[PDB]
Parts: sequence; C-alpha cells; structure tokens
Amino acid sequence: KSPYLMFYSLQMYFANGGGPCYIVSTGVYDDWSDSETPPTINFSDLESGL
Amino acid sequence: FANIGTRLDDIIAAVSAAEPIDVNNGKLNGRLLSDIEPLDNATYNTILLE
Repeated sequence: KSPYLMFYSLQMYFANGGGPCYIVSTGVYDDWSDSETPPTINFSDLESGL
Repeated sequence: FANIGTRLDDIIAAVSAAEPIDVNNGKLNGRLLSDIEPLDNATYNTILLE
C-alpha cells in the first residue's frame, strides 16, 4: 500500500465534526520504484515540521 | 586533439580479450552507487535501506 495517509485522515476529521485546522506540509510524494516497492517516510522531515 | 580515436579503438580491442576470461561478474560490478540510479532504480533504493 501507499504510506501516505493525510488525505484519508482529513476525511475522517470533517466527518466527525471538525472545524478549522492548520496544515503543515513536510514535502511532496515520492514515486514507486516498481509495483512491489512503495516509497519510504523519513524521520528528519517530520521533526522539521514540529 | 585527433589522438582520441587512435587511443579509443586500442581500448576496444584490449577489453575484447577480457570477454572469454570473465565467468562470474554481472552488470553492476565495479560501479559507483550514485551511477546506478538511472540504470536500475529499484536496486538502488534497496541498497539504501540496508
């Protein structure tokens, strides 16, 4: 599966009664190398967003 | 200039003697890791995890 879950989580947030919120991007999507190697998530990007 | 093509076809014959004496070495033997990323992207990403 794809390791990115942000768009799915915002669908769950607005469906349960959420209002205004803040978005902090950490980068854009990387491409799949082939059909059985999804991209990876880096620790240094998420701590830079904090 | 104009000594390039004289020294090049000498190399083409010199490495031509090496093809019946190699029995075990594959495509990426002796290559830099940065130079295999356009060649085989899925192998390059697997080496980075290890």
